[PDB]
Amino acid sequence: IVEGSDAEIGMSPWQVMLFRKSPQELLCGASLISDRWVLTAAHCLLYPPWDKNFTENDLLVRIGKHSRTRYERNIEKISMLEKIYIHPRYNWRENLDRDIALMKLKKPVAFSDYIHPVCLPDRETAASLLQAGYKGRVTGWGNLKETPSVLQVVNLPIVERPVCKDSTRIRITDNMFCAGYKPDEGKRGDACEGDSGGPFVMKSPFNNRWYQMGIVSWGEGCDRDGKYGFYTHVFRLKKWIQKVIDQFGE
Amino acid sequence: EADCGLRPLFEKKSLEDKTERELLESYI
Repeated sequence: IVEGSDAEIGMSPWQVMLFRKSPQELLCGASLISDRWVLTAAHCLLYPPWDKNFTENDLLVRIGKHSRTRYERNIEKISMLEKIYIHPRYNWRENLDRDIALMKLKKPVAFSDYIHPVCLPDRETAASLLQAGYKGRVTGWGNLKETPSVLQVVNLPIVERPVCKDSTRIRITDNMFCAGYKPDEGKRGDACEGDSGGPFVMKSPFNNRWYQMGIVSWGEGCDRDGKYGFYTHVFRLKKWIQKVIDQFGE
Repeated sequence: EADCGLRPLFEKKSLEDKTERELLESYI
């Protein structure tokens, strides 16, 4: 996160850390949508252009965390991965279209002050909230600059599709949105590398629940004027989410 | 997940976080 601030404790209790076993390495963000299911970006698991194809056994999920590095004794919880699911139409070659993945946790987690799940938006909520100029929130333990001791946060405006589109030569897609400030706006902030899989969330003024609307997906540099962060449009992809999540018995 | 998006340390305790209001006014 660039130009962000230290989160408060329990501020983002659905924050999930995607962690490589060996070498021990923090690799992405992710978010908790139930005791059992974690959402991240597909590129965090599978990205051929860079010979990345992680299997379940390569990775850990660390949940309830605040410190980036420090083990958090009766706070953080660790699960192995039962099964990874990448969207079937994830387009790593072109533009990280449908940059989304689910991870089913081997060891479901107990909710606490530090571990609680985020909501996924229904249609009405996505249409109401995912509107240009409305602000959402990104969190991660990602880089503070392109060139963090503690989880990072920043709120930022959704950008209109045309500004997003002319910001980049990468073919933009309806399963993405972008966000961040326009140069004339006089405020900064962005996700950056290692924030991916992390939640872009919005607090419904209607029921006061947090809804995850996007997933930190990509950008070009970080916090660059006239650039915006790109986000996997969670709701555009909720059909797949539902299908994978609804398949098994409790 | 019927309790989703209500944070034990904020909503649940009727405390607001530091920067939450920014999101709320963005809707105006």
